[PDB]
Amino acid sequence: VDWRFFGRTEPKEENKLWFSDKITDAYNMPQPTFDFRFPAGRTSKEAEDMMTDMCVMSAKIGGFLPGSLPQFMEPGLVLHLGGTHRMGFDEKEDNCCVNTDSRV
Amino acid sequence: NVIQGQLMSVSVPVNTLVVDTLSPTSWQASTFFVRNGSNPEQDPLRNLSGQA
Amino acid sequence: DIKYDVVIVGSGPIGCTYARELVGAGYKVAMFDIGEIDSGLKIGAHKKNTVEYQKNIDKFVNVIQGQLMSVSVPVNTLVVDTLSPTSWQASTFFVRNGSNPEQDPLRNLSGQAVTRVVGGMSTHWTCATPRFDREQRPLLVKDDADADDAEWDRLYTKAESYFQTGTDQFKESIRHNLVLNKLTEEYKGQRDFQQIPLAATRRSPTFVEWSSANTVFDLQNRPNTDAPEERFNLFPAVACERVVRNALNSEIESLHIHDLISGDRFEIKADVYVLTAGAVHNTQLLVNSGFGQLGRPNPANPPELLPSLGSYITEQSLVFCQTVMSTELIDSVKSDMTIRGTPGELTYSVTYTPGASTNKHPDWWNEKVKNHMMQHQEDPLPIPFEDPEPQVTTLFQPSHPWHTQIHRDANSYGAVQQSIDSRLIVDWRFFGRTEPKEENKLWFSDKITDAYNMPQPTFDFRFPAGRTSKEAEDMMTDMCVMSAKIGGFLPGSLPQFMEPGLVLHLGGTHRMGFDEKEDNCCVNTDSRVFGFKNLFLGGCGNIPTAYGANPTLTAMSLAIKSCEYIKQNFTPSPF
Amino acid sequence: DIKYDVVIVGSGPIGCTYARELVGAGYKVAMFDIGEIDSGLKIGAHKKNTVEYQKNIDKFVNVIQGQLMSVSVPVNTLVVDTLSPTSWQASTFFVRNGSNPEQDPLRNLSGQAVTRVVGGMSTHWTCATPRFDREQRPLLVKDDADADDAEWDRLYTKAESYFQTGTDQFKESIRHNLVLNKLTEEYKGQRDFQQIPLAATRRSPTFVEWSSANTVFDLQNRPNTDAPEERFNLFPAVACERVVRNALNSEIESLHIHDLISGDRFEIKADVYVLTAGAVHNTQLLVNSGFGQLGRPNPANPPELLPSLGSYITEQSLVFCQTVMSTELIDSVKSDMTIRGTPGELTYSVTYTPGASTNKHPDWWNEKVKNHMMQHQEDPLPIPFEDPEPQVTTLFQPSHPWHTQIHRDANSYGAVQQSIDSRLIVDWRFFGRTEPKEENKLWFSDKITDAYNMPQPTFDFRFPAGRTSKEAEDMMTDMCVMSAKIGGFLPGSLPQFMEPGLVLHLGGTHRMGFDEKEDNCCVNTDSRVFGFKNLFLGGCGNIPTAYGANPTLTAMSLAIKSCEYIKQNFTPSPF
Ligand SMILES: *Cc1cc2c(cc1C)nc1c(=O)[nH]c(=O)nc-1n2C[C@H](O)[C@H](O)[C@H](O)COP(=O)(O)OP(=O)(O)OC[C@H]1O[C@@H](n2cnc3c(N)ncnc32)[C@H](O)[C@@H]1O
Ligand SMILES: *Cc1cc2c(cc1C)nc1c(=O)[nH]c(=O)nc-1n2C[C@H](O)[C@H](O)[C@H](O)COP(=O)(O)OP(=O)(O)OC[C@H]1O[C@@H](n2cnc3c(N)ncnc32)[C@H](O)[C@@H]1O
Repeated sequence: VDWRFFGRTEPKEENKLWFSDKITDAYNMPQPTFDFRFPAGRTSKEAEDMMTDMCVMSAKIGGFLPGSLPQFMEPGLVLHLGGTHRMGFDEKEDNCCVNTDSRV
Repeated sequence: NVIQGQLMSVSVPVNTLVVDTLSPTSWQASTFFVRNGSNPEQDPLRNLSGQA
Repeated sequence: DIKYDVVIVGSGPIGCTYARELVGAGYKVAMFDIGEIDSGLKIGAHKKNTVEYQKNIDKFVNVIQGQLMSVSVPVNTLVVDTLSPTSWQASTFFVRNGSNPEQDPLRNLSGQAVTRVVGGMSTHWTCATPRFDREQRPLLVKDDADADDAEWDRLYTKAESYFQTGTDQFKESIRHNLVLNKLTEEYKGQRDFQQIPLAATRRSPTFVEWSSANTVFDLQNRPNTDAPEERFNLFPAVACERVVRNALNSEIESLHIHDLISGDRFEIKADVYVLTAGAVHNTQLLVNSGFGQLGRPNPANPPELLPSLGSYITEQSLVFCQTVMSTELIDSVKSDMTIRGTPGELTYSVTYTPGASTNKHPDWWNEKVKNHMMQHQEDPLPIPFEDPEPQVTTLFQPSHPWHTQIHRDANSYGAVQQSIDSRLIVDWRFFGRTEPKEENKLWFSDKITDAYNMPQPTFDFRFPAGRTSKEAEDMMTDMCVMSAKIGGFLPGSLPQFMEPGLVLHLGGTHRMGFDEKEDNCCVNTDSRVFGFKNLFLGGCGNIPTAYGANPTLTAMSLAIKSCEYIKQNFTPSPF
Repeated sequence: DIKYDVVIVGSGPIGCTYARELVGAGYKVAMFDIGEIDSGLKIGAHKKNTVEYQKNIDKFVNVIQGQLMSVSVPVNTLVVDTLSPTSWQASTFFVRNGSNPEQDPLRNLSGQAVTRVVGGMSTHWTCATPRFDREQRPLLVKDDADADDAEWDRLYTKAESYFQTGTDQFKESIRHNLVLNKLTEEYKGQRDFQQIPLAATRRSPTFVEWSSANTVFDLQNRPNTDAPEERFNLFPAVACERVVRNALNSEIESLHIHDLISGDRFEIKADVYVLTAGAVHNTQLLVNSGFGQLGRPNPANPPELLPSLGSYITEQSLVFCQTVMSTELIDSVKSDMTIRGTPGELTYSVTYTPGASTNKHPDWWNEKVKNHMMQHQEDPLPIPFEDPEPQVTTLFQPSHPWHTQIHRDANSYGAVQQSIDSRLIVDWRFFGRTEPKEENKLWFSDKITDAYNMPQPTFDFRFPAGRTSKEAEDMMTDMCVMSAKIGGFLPGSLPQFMEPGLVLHLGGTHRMGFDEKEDNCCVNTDSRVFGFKNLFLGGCGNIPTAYGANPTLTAMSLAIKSCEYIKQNFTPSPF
């Protein structure tokens, strides 16, 4: 049995996706670059509590499979990235790019 | 395998693994230069390396 | 000579317990070890007591691996199908490379190993010497817990003296504190945390004299200048092969030995015979001497002599991981500091106020941190470089019936784990207790022989399925829950059960009880083999209970008691 | 005392060469080692000379690894990005875990390591002691090859005596034969194959006394019963830190030592000072004493004193693989047998005709094979279980300028390689010669310090690009071609270059020649430091040529010559 637990990440202004003005990708488009760390208070506390919860819960069903021991996966392997062009009601107040009709 | 085959990494930092068992005749790097489509902008320690 | 008062087989810490007590009481003692002197001029000492190991501690893992020889290796069934067509290629999984064809690979203690050197495993051990609580502890007196308690307290106190056990050697460690203080805060006062009791004496802020067999007894031949009235001879590179029983099985009449240098075989006569060859090798020697039953067990023919020998074996479940210290704990180190500027720059400053009461830490700590931070501005951690390692435990209790060690063992890191600063890394080892079950056995082949031409050991073992297994998995969970309080797992050192028997805490192979039949056992509470006037067994093989704490101190305590019996019942020869 | 005739720094086989010669000639000798006594009661002996290692030989790889401490480890730049979010995580690749920030990871000898124990590396070495042919050999006499030849033959013969070198210890090995005899057939008579010259004496069909420092000199303090007129003291756990130069750089005036047990520092006076701390540590001691240049090299400021010190360093390229013996070679073992029936069945028979001339093998061989095949019908190979290992070489020659070893080292097999019967496995190690080049350097940090608070060693090394590199790759090909004659590669042990400096054959760090300036060198042919009356260096650091054979016998031979000079030029103190 496979166990995947997915945590929630606080949005923080410092966590960014930006694009090089000189390096280009395979389609000759500006190269994407990340500047990301999981936030340090709630997000991180929850992430480690979530690991513990997986350990506690999974033990109810059986022991770990050798070779598939509890671990955090490579950041972003989950492919659930959000907030890169985020929605809110007010561009300035809610620090956002699209409104609730997804209109820029 | 089908999944892995269509996940192309977003941002791969410059590689800094030391390969020091090359044969003496083989061309050997003097620096960790930009190779194999890596992104020199990328801090390897502030990445989403798994993003694809 | 060919005649001694006492002969002791094995120069481990248990054999040395016998030598200490009996040599000191005036007996003419010989000790034989199959292994050789190889710890320096202190015979049987800890091999980690060199300046070079303590300056390069992770290299010691290699010394340990080098003297752990697997007990029973099943026939290998890995398929190598990328040989060149010209290379000779097997048609079957035949017996190769010293493997044991008797061994079921699925009912093994594959991790079990033995150490054949003067001082035994005490030349490499971790030196943890906790006492067992009543729940884990063999009864020495029945129907009187107070008398039982009093006897164990006396014996344990003596054994702690012999081993130089202490709980203070790591008290000025930042990391030790950081860990202990965090954990004790988190358990509602219901789990006490203390320093691991360690058989060791600190000589300096960077050197620890770890104890060993040599601490217990120096293994020098006597008479000597320092002990001119004592009589002791150690004979290394001598395989002890068989004790000779009389017809009544009331006495041992000689010990057959094989000198491995000369090749010659002798017989040695003693008044008293003590076997302290280890939990495996005691059993092997006895079975090669007609005790129990040689060959694959067969219920349709139970042994007449010592029927419980090699049955009811216990080995502990062991779980392990490492962690990387949390950001919050690392920031806590430097909580009392005012920090201005950026490291490496002209304006950077780190200060604290001596003797202040808003401060979380005492001055010794804050000075160490301040000085490290100001003198090593290239270094991003507040922990001094030479900070001693953590040595933390919450001992076995009824509500959490496992032993815990939260510490640092000498470790071999993969290159990527050498990526993480060692100051951040903490090792977690939790040790479970195993119910004794008749079906769990150590037996010896009647046809296959080991490297010393002795009957090949074979295990038939599974962890019991109810309590033992339930607890083992609860213990894994407990490690996961507890470790998360200190930091996340270190990649490459994720939570796992270790190979069965890698823990090397095997017990019960020649177990103790009050009554041979009623308690399914081989030795009595004086460690005397039932029926025999003059044969005694020492070691963890004696321990008949399910225990999770490290067993050696307990084995030593039983040996002290056995030595008292010998002192009460055998007269030494005149000097 | 604080005054001796001779002081020797290092108790390796080279320091012991000095002790043997000088103690025997009546000098009052002190020897210091930073490491401690740890081979048993034979001080500085080979650690593989226990019964237990020779019955469990692959475990010895661990003893070796345990006493190889890396010289220079670059800052680690592996990315660990699977830490838990709570764990403290680096923002940079900072200096961790004793790494050397001076070190370019791409111009290193990462495999280089040192051994700090009494007897040095000779407590673990493989004991191969070939002579160098003229092509590899330093000149001791110029313009007279006959006189040069005669001097080397004398010195090598003496050194072979000291080490107990022999070429006969493996002659009754089936595997040794199988290999050697096949290869010699295949090279048109143009490459001779012989046994590797080994510093060892066989004591039985299953025990070999490997030589070491202890063989050369027993390291016991003198006077003693056996040498009542000799004067020798060994002081372990003493770091030698600096020799003190006079103003003229014509004499050494004292040696600063640091007792690592007590912590105390002393100065020792001698008439003669010999440094035999190894190729790395000789250099370190000299640089910490004002020889050469401390810090990162700078051509705009060449050292006045010993400008070639730490330049022109050589280390050998090493290629390795293992093979699995061919089916044809295995069938050849049993070529003289008539075999009828199937193993394990009533009718099965294996016979040969004693003394017959159609037979490929002699009777000793055919009896061994027949008896193995008939007594072990469960076993599918014709090779006896205890057959000694192969020990084959074709020595360096102009047409193939590399040393070769075709043998068995103690090996740690992956579980899948433990799949293959050890009788089938042969190790191949080919060692190339490296041109000395000024740009190839060993230097010492002016700010970073090692574990003994001595200037941190740093390498700036690449294998030269023309001859050295061409030969190294030709040598790889030669191993591939030659090994295929015996069998295919063992999966997991495919042909490869080993980590630079893992071979531990470093030379030229304090090199010998006739003229300091003309020959870019530090010591003369008496191993005397130019300019200094009373300072001598011993070891492989002296060897100034490109060599592929194992260097120690050559270093020993130079030390014998140096000892002759001391005997000719210094009077021992009266006893
Ligand atoms: C290996 C090890 C052990 C260890 C440990 C960590 C490691 C890696 N950490 C421990 C700890 O922290 N606390 C503790 O209580 N135990 C720990 N251990 C295990 C401990 O070392 C052993 O429990 C203890 O050493 C056992 O003592 P004992 O004296 O009973 O046995 P021994 O040390 O194995 O010595 C036995 C000797 O007998 C010899 N021998 C064996 N067979 C023969 C024969 N046939 N004839 C003659 N002599 C024989 C051995 O050579 C040996 O030296
Ligand atoms: C490790 C090894 C080496 C080896 C080999 C295989 C292995 C795994 N196989 C070899 C072989 O088959 N043939 C051969 O010729 N060489 C092989 N070797 C290498 C060989 O062991 C060495 O070349 C030889 O041991 C070098 O001898 P030397 O006497 O010059 O040096 P050493 O053994 O390294 O001993 C040096 C000693 O000096 C001490 N020391 C170091 N620093 C100090 C300071 N500052 N103060 C005081 N003493 C110091 C060391 O502790 C040491 O013991």
